[PDB]
Formats: sequence, structure tokens, C-alpha cells
Amino acid sequence: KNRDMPLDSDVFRVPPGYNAPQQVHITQGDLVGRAMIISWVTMDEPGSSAVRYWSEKNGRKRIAKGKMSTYRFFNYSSGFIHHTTIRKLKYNTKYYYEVGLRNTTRRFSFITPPQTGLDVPYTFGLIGDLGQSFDSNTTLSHYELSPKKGQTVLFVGDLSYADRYPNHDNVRWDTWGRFTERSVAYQPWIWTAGNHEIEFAPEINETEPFKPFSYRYHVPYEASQSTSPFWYSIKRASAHIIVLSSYSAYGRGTPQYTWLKKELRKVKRSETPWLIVLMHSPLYNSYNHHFMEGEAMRTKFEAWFVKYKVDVVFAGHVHAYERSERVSNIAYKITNGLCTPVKDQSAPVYITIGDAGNYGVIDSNMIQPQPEYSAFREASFGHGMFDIKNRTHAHFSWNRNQDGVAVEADSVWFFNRHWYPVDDS
Amino acid sequence: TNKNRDMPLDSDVFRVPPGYNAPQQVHITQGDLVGRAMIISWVTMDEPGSSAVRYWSEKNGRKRIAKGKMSTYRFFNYSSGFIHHTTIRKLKYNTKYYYEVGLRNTTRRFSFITPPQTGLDVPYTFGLIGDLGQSFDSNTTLSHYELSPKKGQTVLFVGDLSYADRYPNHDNVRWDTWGRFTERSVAYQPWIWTAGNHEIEFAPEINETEPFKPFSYRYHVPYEASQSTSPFWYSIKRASAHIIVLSSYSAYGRGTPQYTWLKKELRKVKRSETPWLIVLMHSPLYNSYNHHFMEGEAMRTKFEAWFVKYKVDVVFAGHVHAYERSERVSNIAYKITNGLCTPVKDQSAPVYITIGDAGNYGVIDSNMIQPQPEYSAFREASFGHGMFDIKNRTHAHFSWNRNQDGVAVEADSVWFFNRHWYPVDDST
Ligand SMILES: *[C@@H]1O[C@H](CO)[C@@H](O[C@@H]2O[C@H](CO)[C@@H](O[C@@H]3O[C@H](CO[C@H]4O[C@H](CO)[C@@H](O)[C@H](O)[C@@H]4O)[C@@H](O)[C@H](O)[C@@H]3O[C@H]3O[C@H](CO)[C@@H](O)[C@H](O)[C@@H]3O)[C@H](O)[C@H]2NC(C)=O)[C@H](O[C@@H]2O[C@@H](C)[C@@H](O)[C@@H](O)[C@@H]2O)[C@H]1NC(C)=O
Ligand SMILES: *[C@@H]1O[C@H](CO)[C@@H](O[C@@H]2O[C@H](CO)[C@@H](O[C@@H]3O[C@H](CO[C@H]4O[C@H](CO)[C@@H](O)[C@H](O)[C@@H]4O)[C@@H](O)[C@H](O[C@H]4O[C@H](CO)[C@@H](O)[C@H](O)[C@@H]4O)[C@@H]3O)[C@H](O)[C@H]2NC(C)=O)[C@H](O[C@@H]2O[C@@H](C)[C@@H](O)[C@@H](O)[C@@H]2O)[C@H]1NC(C)=O
Ligand SMILES: *[C@@H]1O[C@H](CO)[C@@H](O[C@@H]2O[C@H](CO)[C@@H](O[C@@H]3O[C@H](CO)[C@@H](O)[C@H](O)[C@@H]3O)[C@H](O)[C@H]2NC(C)=O)[C@H](O[C@@H]2O[C@@H](C)[C@@H](O)[C@@H](O)[C@@H]2O)[C@H]1NC(C)=O
Ligand SMILES: *[C@@H]1O[C@H](CO)[C@@H](O[C@@H]2O[C@H](CO)[C@@H](O[C@@H]3O[C@H](CO)[C@@H](O)[C@H](O)[C@@H]3O)[C@H](O)[C@H]2NC(C)=O)[C@H](O[C@@H]2O[C@@H](C)[C@@H](O)[C@@H](O)[C@@H]2O)[C@H]1NC(C)=O
Ligand SMILES: *[C@@H]1O[C@H](CO)[C@@H](O[C@@H]2O[C@H](CO)[C@@H](O[C@@H]3O[C@H](CO)[C@@H](O)[C@H](O)[C@@H]3O)[C@H](O)[C@H]2NC(C)=O)[C@H](O[C@@H]2O[C@@H](C)[C@@H](O)[C@@H](O)[C@@H]2O)[C@H]1NC(C)=O
Ligand SMILES: *[C@@H]1O[C@H](CO)[C@@H](O[C@@H]2O[C@H](CO)[C@@H](O[C@@H]3O[C@H](CO)[C@@H](O)[C@H](O)[C@@H]3O)[C@H](O)[C@H]2NC(C)=O)[C@H](O)[C@H]1NC(C)=O
Ligand SMILES: *[C@@H]1O[C@H](CO)[C@@H](O[C@@H]2O[C@H](CO)[C@@H](O)[C@H](O)[C@H]2NC(C)=O)[C@H](O)[C@H]1NC(C)=O
Ligand SMILES: CCCCCCCCCC(=O)N[C@@H](c1cccc2ccccc12)P(=O)(O)O
Ligand SMILES: CCCCCCCCCC(=O)N[C@H](c1cccc2ccccc12)P(=O)(O)O
Ligand SMILES: *[C@@H]1O[C@H](CO)[C@@H](O)[C@H](O)[C@H]1NC(C)=O
Ligand SMILES: [Cl-]
Ligand SMILES: [Cl-]
Ligand SMILES: [Cl-]
Ligand SMILES: [Fe+3]
Ligand SMILES: [Fe+3]
Ligand SMILES: [Zn+2]
Ligand SMILES: [Zn+2]
Repeated sequence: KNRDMPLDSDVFRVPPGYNAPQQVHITQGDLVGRAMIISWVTMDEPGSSAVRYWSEKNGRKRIAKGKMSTYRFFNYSSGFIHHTTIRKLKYNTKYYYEVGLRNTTRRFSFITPPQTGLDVPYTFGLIGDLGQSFDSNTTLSHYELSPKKGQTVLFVGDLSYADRYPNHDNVRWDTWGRFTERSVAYQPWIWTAGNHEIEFAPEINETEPFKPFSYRYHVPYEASQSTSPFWYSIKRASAHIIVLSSYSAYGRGTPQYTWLKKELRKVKRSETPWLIVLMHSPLYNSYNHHFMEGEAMRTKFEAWFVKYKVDVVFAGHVHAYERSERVSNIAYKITNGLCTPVKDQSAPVYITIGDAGNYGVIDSNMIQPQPEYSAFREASFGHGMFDIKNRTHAHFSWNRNQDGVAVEADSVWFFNRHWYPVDDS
Repeated sequence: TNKNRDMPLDSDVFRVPPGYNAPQQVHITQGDLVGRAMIISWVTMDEPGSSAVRYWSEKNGRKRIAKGKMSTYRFFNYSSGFIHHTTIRKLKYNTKYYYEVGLRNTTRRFSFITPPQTGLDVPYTFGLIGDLGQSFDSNTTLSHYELSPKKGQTVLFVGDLSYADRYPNHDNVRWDTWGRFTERSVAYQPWIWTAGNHEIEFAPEINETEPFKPFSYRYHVPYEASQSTSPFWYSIKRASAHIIVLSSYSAYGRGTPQYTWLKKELRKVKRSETPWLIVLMHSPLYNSYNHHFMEGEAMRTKFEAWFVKYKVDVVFAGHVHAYERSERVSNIAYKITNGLCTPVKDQSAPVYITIGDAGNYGVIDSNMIQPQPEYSAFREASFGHGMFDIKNRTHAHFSWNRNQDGVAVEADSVWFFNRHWYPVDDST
């Protein structure tokens, strides 16, 4: 039943050297891709928050300075968490960066995206509910061996599953950071907050929602004028990506509601044709597990997604894969009986991709027969790839952990809802 | 937009209590779970002053001192005066107490009457006031409440207090005036506070990004007494009623603090101690007015089935500037593809009452969905207030009084039959 990887697993090895940086991870640090947040932990002493970096093209070494933080959770004391934003990066350029400049230096690299534009191709990985089981490791292996070559991971929430351990044993956040480093140190992952990040534990006097996650994983939320790390937007290549918080407030007048309504107004499909929404809890879901948990946010935001021609909504939370038809359920007025989802070519596709591994359990129970709103579903571990070719075409594919790394078990062409709104069913 | 109907600053209801550093904007609310405590609140403008409260019952008369805390805030270019909150505890039930504030310079005296101990057949009269504001209509509603022959003993307040956020930069002076205006009631009987959308004051354009800041500095609630982690949701018991206060503009997704709190809190209700189970929220789950139609749908998906499972007697809300009383219905059978989305009569469900018509800034919400739906019993766009008069464990009498009527006329009334002790069809 415990399918979590043991503490002495190779993927959790501590990088050697006195105060060697560990749990190194990067994410986009600005609105348009010219910056990068570099994050890592030192365990032996605070160390330096400086990052040394240079482009392959110019080879000029520069230093950026950041900030160190620590937290406590019950009887756990963290190591020294560093976050440093490197700025004014050149587009479409390979950079190297080094952390741990005082004692044990470690070097990594990333490639900045091209400048935002109509036809800029870009390959997004889709990972959800990863955890640290053996299944999780297989999914990560399949992602990094994919011939499609993902360039940025859109991560739809539920990271370490540390909160399943006694007192949320936050050592299991540290192991998760060491395990995922082999990917996220070299390409950004775009973070969404899920229910396993809430860690609301009044019984051990831990009452601040999202505390361990928010200390460890920073996002560039001020760059889209959000007032909270849990909802924010970034642009990358031909995509505008909106990250939402299933477990924050979204009533009319609340910060998240206000921010999203204004952010949708700011989207420019003439600059980023692909409009992508990330959230943890799926609004369309025909699995037994968490059935209808997404109704609340759906009543608030579904009609806006249709009005603004969102291309696709990605969610996790359900430990399985599902791809909806383009559907809407926005005509209900309490007493008019109109509560059945209908085919709606102006609506986004809703994809559930929470099947990366969690702690080793798949959600296999489905409502039968498959409802008309659901196009394809399967209870298998795996990951997705959203591969943009240009302003009109993107190719989505789903890869199963039991298939070869080059095998797509589901795949479908997306026709852009703004630039090429022809029926893609 | 809209003609300015707010009472002007030199109005008599806004007069400053005289004397150097005289306490103003005095208000009280229940300070504990069961009614043996009171939070005393007030503002001093000239200097910090003392947070001490001198209090004594009229029977014995032994004078005691409770020590509280002082705080201040800024909002854009506004700086608050000095805000005091002080909790008097271990009071005797059903007892008149005198209390005094301003002990260093200008003392002012007030009084309150503690409720009886909680119990199955304890009568008690609650006023219902929503979306009050500080227009001339607001002043009439409060006058009608004060003059009611039924004698309200505690106000259940369903949100939208001062409407200060309608002024430029939310001119927080209009919080002070509202405090001075409502003192003539709330300094002498508790008002039970619910947070509405006008308390959010989310104003990133002037760098004020902390939800509820002015409200939460000025109005405290005994939220830790029900083991809540936030002032915006909590519960209290008073006489024969168990009152649950919820926050429409906080998170209530599964696993969130409020959601988790409410689910545990409902399990603590014991209808043999407090037979009347009452919920307050700002945004109504049932509402057949065009203004804010279906805004309550999100919370309804999370909580309506719980209200029916625990046989809540009544849910009070404001937000819509009008009056409405539902039938006992539920709409909890929907499963996406089973097509069951019409409310049905359900004798385990509460009655939903919208009572957000106390005045606001002088505007009534008169556009209604047509025809009146089956789930709506009575609706009318008039300014007024309600009274929930508990007689015993089986009967409570609700009445609605209109500002255009005499203070003793009820344009709507209905006997509530208790859902635990007497679940009889009380419709119409
Ligand atoms: C943060 O708080 C956590 C919760 O308190 C700490 O974890 C607890 O740490 C205590 C140690 O103080 C553990 O208790 C001990 O468990 C010993 C284990 O022996 C077991 O080994 C065999 C292996 O085959 C088992 O099959 C069998 O169960 C056997 O008992 C035990 O020998 C000790 O007696 C001791 O106390 C046990 O006895 C009590 C007396 O009645 C029992 O009531 C109780 O069941 C105790 O287990 C405890 O198990 C552990 N709890 C959990 C949930 O993990 C944590 O401590 C840190 O982590 C643990 C795992 C240890 O390594 C500990 O040394 C370390 O400090 C705290 N962390 C920090 C940083 O402070
Ligand atoms: C935006 O991106 C999308 C997705 O990539 C583009 O759509 C693709 O466009 C390419 C062309 O650029 C299409 O590939 C071409 O397909 C034809 C037809 O293939 C079929 O028929 C063959 C016989 O006719 C058959 O043998 C074959 O197996 C298949 O069944 C191929 O003939 C063609 O290959 C030949 O031409 C190229 C070009 O010189 C040579 O290099 C080859 O050696 C061959 O001689 C080529 O592979 C592809 O099918 C499209 N994909 C999809 C999913 O539609 C899109 O292009 C635009 O839209 C398509 C539909 C066409 O109208 C394009 O011409 C058009 O540009 C991109 N949009 C823009 C504006 O670029
Ligand atoms: C972690 O990294 C710091 C900074 O690089 C180390 O501190 C530095 O250690 C050097 C030893 O190689 C010190 O310089 C040496 O001084 C001698 C004569 O004093 C000179 O020949 C020449 O300048 C040498 O480089 C240097 O002063 C020191 N810098 C400080 C303390 O700011 C640190 O070394 C460890 O801590 C210091 C306090 C010493 O005790 C070292 O022996 C010890 O290894 C590094 N820490 C570890 C654990 O490796
Ligand atoms: C508001 O209330 C404060 C506190 O009561 C007043 O300040 C206090 O004034 C006392 C004199 O009335 C000061 O007396 C001190 O104690 C003994 C007697 O107990 C004196 O014999 C001795 O000389 C001390 O000075 C007391 O120090 C002072 N407390 C403070 C300042 O914290 C205040 O009075 C105003 O300020 C004081 C300083 C005097 O100048 C008064 O004339 C003046 O009115 C009160 N303010 C007002 C406007 O009423
Ligand atoms: C709880 O409180 C309700 C409301 O006050 C009680 O119901 C009321 O009981 C009164 C008896 O004390 C009734 O008054 C009498 O009415 C007749 C007309 O039929 C008059 O001629 C007579 O002079 C009295 O005025 C009153 O009508 C009634 N009100 C309602 C709305 O029903 C209730 O009493 C209990 O239930 C009622 C239905 C009767 O069975 C009563 O006998 C019985 O005690 C109170 N319940 C409890 C448990 O205390
Ligand atoms: C708000 O409503 C209240 C209650 O209806 C009004 O109170 C009335 O105003 C003052 C007290 O605030 C009282 O004034 C009295 O009348 C003469 C003037 O004719 C005055 O000179 C006397 O000294 C005396 O105090 C009046 O009796 C009182 N009425 C009551 C308590 O029933 C208040 O005016 C209203 N304010 C606004 C702005 O609408
Ligand atoms: C997780 O998956 C990786 C990648 O498949 C495994 O990496 C292997 O590590 C061993 C020793 O650590 C090497 O000898 C192999 O060459 C690696 N395999 C590949 C394909 O690179 C890793 O062992 C897995 N860890 C766990 C705990 O399952
Ligand atoms: C379907 C028609 C348009 C959608 C709803 C817009 C109309 C609501 C605005 C209003 O007419 N009234 C209330 C109000 C005040 C201030 C902020 C509000 C934010 C959201 C809501 C109300 C607010 P009110 O002024 O009555 O308090
Ligand atoms: C059966 C005991 C063995 C281990 C149990 C640990 C499983 C926790 C994580 C999980 O497997 N499921 C979460 C979940 C499941 C069921 C109900 C839930 C209700 C509220 C929130 C989450 C819920 P998750 O958030 O991951 O879906
Ligand atoms: C305060 O006001 C506006 C917020 O929209 C902005 O121009 C200014 O930079 C803000 N100051 C901050 C965020 O420090
Ligand atoms: Cl270092
Ligand atoms: Cl809402
Ligand atoms: Cl939810
Ligand atoms: Fe999960
Ligand atoms: Fe209102
Ligand atoms: Zn989840
Ligand atoms: Zn309102």
C-alpha cells in the first residue's frame, strides 16, 4: 500500500560537498520570458543567495542577488531556502547558471523562450499530481525521454504529498525537491496550487494555508498585477497562461475574481493566440473520485471561459486521464430546467491530467455510460504534451507509463478558437 | 451615478460626543460562545487613552475593571483614530450591567442586559438588519427597529455596514460617522456581525490589497470561541438559538479553512440545548431578484445539502436591496446528467430570507424575475427590517416591518415551526 519511494532511493541522494545546493528549481520570473526565478536549498549553513550566470552567445558572467528564507512546521525546521530572480535575459538563448558560490558550486542551464508572437512554436509538458512513488518516477522518466521534447512543464498541482505523512513530515518536501531537480533545474515548471498544498492543520497549530509550498515555490505573481502567489498569469512563446487557485476565494468582489475578470480583458490573442487556463480541481469530470467538486468554480467562471474563447483548461486532482468535448453548461436559470451540458464549439476543451503517479493509486471508477460531454477517458498513469505549431494548430498527446516513450495513446489536433474556429471534434 | 441620498456630515446622528478624548462609535457584541461575555469597542480621536472598561451589575454593584487592547490603521491617505476592544467575561445571565469607557479623561456610561442561559425553551427576540448604510432610509429603519413594540434584544446583521467604499478612496471618515450613527442602538445591545461585499475594500489601484481591513480593525467577533481560525466565520449560542455566521467572500472550497470549520461545527449543534438553528451569510442562496441573480450558486453547491441534512430552521442574507421569503425547498439532487435541477418542496430544508433592505445609499432593488418562481413565498421591494421572535422550542414568529408603515404594522409575517421539534408544513 505504501508505494512511496524509500528515503535511501537514488533519486533522493544528497548532492555531495559542504553546503552543496540541493532541490534546485527554476520558473519564469516575469510576464514575457526575459526573467527566471532560481530557487534552491542549502542544509549546512545559510550560504550565499548569489547566482552567477551567462549566455552561450556572449559568455559574460554576471551576478544576481536574491533572498534567503526559512520556515518551521510543527517540529520541522527547514534548511535555508534561496530565491533569486535573474532579469533582462535575451530571448531564445541558452544560459548557464551557478549556485552555491561560497562553498560547493553546482552549474545548470536553461534556454529562454523566443519572444512572444503569433506563430511561435513551443512544446508544453503537462504533469499533475506527481508525488514521489515509483509510478511518479516512471512518469518523469517518460516525460524527459519523450521524442516531442517538452520545453516547460505546466504543473496542475499536488506536488510532494508530504501532507500524507505524520505531522506532514516536511522531510518529504525536501526529498521531492531533490527528486524533481533533474527536470526542473533545467527547464521551468509553472506551479498551480492543489489541495495537498493547503496543509491546513489546526490540530498542530498550523493554520496558514499553503505555507510550506509558498516558501519553497515562488511564482512571478506581481508581474501580472496579482496580489497573491496563488493566482497569476505568464506569457511564453505563443501562449498566455492563466493560473487559478481552486482553494482560494473566488466570490464576486474577491481578489481572485477581480484579478481574473480584468486579466481576461487584457489578453491579446493577436500577440499570444493560445489561451490556456490551469487549475487544480476539474470543472468537467466523469470519474467517481471528486465527482462534482468543480461545480462551485464552474458556476463562477465557465461563462467567462466561453466568452473569452479559452482554448483549453487543464486540471488534475482526479488520478486519471480525461478529455472533454467542447461543451458548455451556462444556460441554467434555476427554474428553466436547462442544466445539461451541450456541445459548444466556442467552449474550451477540459483535460484532466492528474495521473502522474501521486502515491501509487489510480482512480478507476467512472460513471457509466460515458456522458456525452466526455470525449476520451482512461484510468492510466502518464503525462500530456501540448505542442503548439502556429496560431491555428496545436497538437495534444497523452502518453501512458505502460507504453513506449514514443507511443501516444490519445492525441487530437486543437484548432485555435480565436484564429481558426473550425470544428475540431 | 445615483442621486446622493447619504445623510450629510453635519447631521445630528453624526454629532461628536463632547469632552476631551470622549469615547465615540461605541459598540458591543457577544464575547464568548454562550453569552457570559461581551466585547466592548470604541474609538478615541484626540489621543490613545485607556482601553480599560469599568463594569458592574445593577443588583450587587461591585465595580470591576477589564483591560483591553488599542490599535490603529491607515487606508490610502486616511489615518484612523485609536480603536479599543475589551472583553468583559464571567458575567451573570439575565442581568443588567452598567459599563464605562474613557476612564482617563471623559467617561461615558452605557448598559446592556445579558441573555438567559442557553436552554431548550428560552424565548428571545432577534432583530434582522441588512445592508444598512447611512442614508435617510437607513435612519428610518433603525428608528423603526428601536420603536418596535416587540422589543428586539440582539440584532443579527447580515453585512454591508457603512458603504464607505462608495466614496472617493473609500473615504474612511464614513466609517467613523456610521459608528457614531449606530451607537444609539449597538452600545446597548449586541449586534452580530456578518461580512458583506462592501467590507472587502479590495482596492489595488490605491495599493489597498488586504481584504476586510477597515471592517476587521473596527468590528471584532469572538471567533476563537468556536475554534475558527478567522473572524469572517464563527458561531455563537444565545438563549435557545445556535447562530452560524459564514463568509460569502472567503474561500469555501473543499478542504479550505471555512469549509472544514463549518463541517465540524454542524456536528456540534445540539437541538435539545439550542433548538433554533440559524445561519447568517451575506449573499443569498435563493434570490428571485434580477440584481445579483444566481451569485449565491457557488456557495449553494457546497453547503445547501448540509443545511438540509442538519435541518437548519432559517438562513438570513442581505446583498439584494429588497425583501424575500422562500418556501422550504431544496435543490440538492443534481448529478450533471440526471436533469434534476428544479427546487422541490422539502420539509427538512430551511426557509431562506433576504433582508438586505435597511436603506443602503437610498436605492431599492425593484426588478424581479418573472413570474415569481414556485420557490418564492413573498417578495417586495420596500425598505424595512425583520424580527425573529422565538417563543419556545416549537414556535418562532417572523415579521417584516416596512418603513412606509407604522412601527407596529407587519406587512409580512409567518410562524416558523421548528425543524427538529415540530417539522410541520409552515408554508404560506
Ligand atoms: C517530530 O515529532 C514526531 C512525532 O512525535 C517524531 O516522531 C516520533 O519520534 C518518536 C521518538 O521520540 C518515535 O517513538 C519511538 O519509536 C520507537 C520505534 O520502535 C519501533 O521499531 C520497530 C521496528 O520494527 C516497530 O515495529 C515497533 O513499533 C517499535 O516500537 C520506539 O522504540 C520508542 O519506544 C519510541 O516511543 C514509542 O513508544 C511509546 C511509548 O508508549 C509509544 O506510545 C509510541 O508508539 C512510540 O512510537 C515515534 O514513533 C515517532 N512518531 C512518528 C509518527 O513517526 C519526530 O521524531 C523524529 O522522527 C522519528 C521517526 C524518530 O526518528 C526520532 O528519533 C526523530 O526525532 C519529531 N521530529 C523532530 C525533528 O523533532
Ligand atoms: C500550422 O501548422 C499546421 C500543423 O503543422 C500546418 O498544417 C500542416 O501543413 C503541412 C504543410 O505545411 C501538411 O503537410 C503536408 O501534407 C501533404 C499532404 O499529406 C497527405 O497527402 C499526401 C499525398 O498528397 C500523402 O502522401 C501523405 O502521406 C499524406 O497522407 C504532403 O503532401 C506534404 O508533403 C509534401 O510536401 C512537402 C512540402 O514541400 C515536401 O517537403 C514533402 O517532401 C512532400 O513533397 C506535407 O507533409 C500537414 O498535413 C498539415 N497538418 C495538418 C494537421 O493539417 C499548417 O499548414 C497549413 O494548413 C495545412 C492544412 C495546409 O493547407 C498547409 O499548406 C498550410 O500551410 C500551419 N499553418 C501555416 C499557415 O503554415
Ligand atoms: C566555506 O567557504 C568559506 C569561504 O570560502 C570558507 O572560509 C574560508 O576558508 C579559507 C580556508 O581555505 C580561509 O582562507 C585561508 O586563509 C589562509 C591563512 O588564514 C590563507 O593562506 C588563504 O587566504 C586561505 O584561503 C578564509 O579566510 C575563509 N573565509 C572566511 C572564514 O570568511 C570555509 O572554510 C571553513 O571555515 C573557515 C572559518 C576555516 O575554518 C576553514 O578552515 C574551513 O574549512 C568553507 N567551509 C567549509 C566547511 O569548507
Ligand atoms: C487627560 O487625562 C490625563 C490623565 O488623567 C491628564 O494628564 C494628567 O494630568 C495630571 C494633572 O491633573 C498629572 O498629574 C500627575 O499626578 C499627580 C496627581 O496625581 C500630580 O500632583 C503630579 O504633579 C503629576 O503631574 C498627570 O501627570 C497627567 N498624566 C499624563 C500627562 O499622562 C490630562 O491633563 C492634561 O495634561 C496634564 C499634563 C496637565 O497639564 C493638565 O492640565 C492637562 O489638562 C487630561 N487632558 C485633558 C485635556 O483633560
Ligand atoms: C409555543 O408557543 C406557541 C405560540 O405562542 C404556542 O401556541 C399558542 O398557544 C396558545 C395557548 O397558550 C394559543 O392561544 C390561545 O388561542 C385560543 C384560540 O384557539 C384563544 O381562545 C386563547 O385565549 C389563547 O389565546 C395560541 O393560539 C397558539 N398560537 C399558535 C400560533 O398556535 C405553543 O402552544 C402549544 O401549541 C399550540 C399549537 C397549542 O397546542 C397549545 O395548547 C400548546 O401549549 C407553545 N408550545 C409550547 C410547547 O410551549
Ligand atoms: C434620524 O431619526 C431620528 C429618530 O427618528 C431623529 O431624531 C430626532 O432628532 C433629535 C435628536 O437627534 C430630536 O430633536 C428634538 O426636536 C427639536 C427640534 O424640533 C430639538 O430642538 C429638540 O432639542 C429635541 O431634541 C428629535 O426629538 C428626534 N426624534 C426622535 C428621537 O424621535 C433624527 O433627527 C434623524 N436624523 C436625520 C438626519 O434624519
Ligand atoms: C527512477 O528512474 C530513473 C530513470 O529511469 C532510474 O535511473 C537509473 O538509476 C540507476 C542507478 O541509480 C542507473 O544504473 C540506471 O542507468 C538508471 N536508469 C536509467 C534508465 O537512466 C532510477 O533508478 C529510478 N529510481 C527508482 C527509485 O525507481
Ligand atoms: C447582470 C447585470 C450586471 C452584473 C452585476 C452588476 C451590477 C451590480 C452593482 C450594483 O448595482 N450594486 C451593488 C454593488 C455595489 C458596489 C460594488 C458591487 C460589486 C459587485 C456587485 C454589486 C456591487 P450596491 O451598489 O447596490 O451595493
Ligand atoms: C485510505 C487510507 C490510505 C491513505 C489515504 C491518503 C490519501 C490522500 C490522498 C488521495 O488519494 N486523495 C485525496 C482525497 C481522497 C478522498 C477524499 C478526499 C477529500 C478531500 C480531499 C482529498 C481527498 P486527493 O486530494 O489526492 O484526491
Ligand atoms: C501603487 O499603485 C499602483 C497600483 O496599481 C501602482 O502604479 C504602484 O506601483 C503601486 N505601488 C506599489 C505596488 O508599490
Ligand atoms: Cl554558498
Ligand atoms: Cl459571490
Ligand atoms: Cl472544491
Ligand atoms: Fe492528487
Ligand atoms: Fe448592500
Ligand atoms: Zn488534488
Ligand atoms: Zn452586498
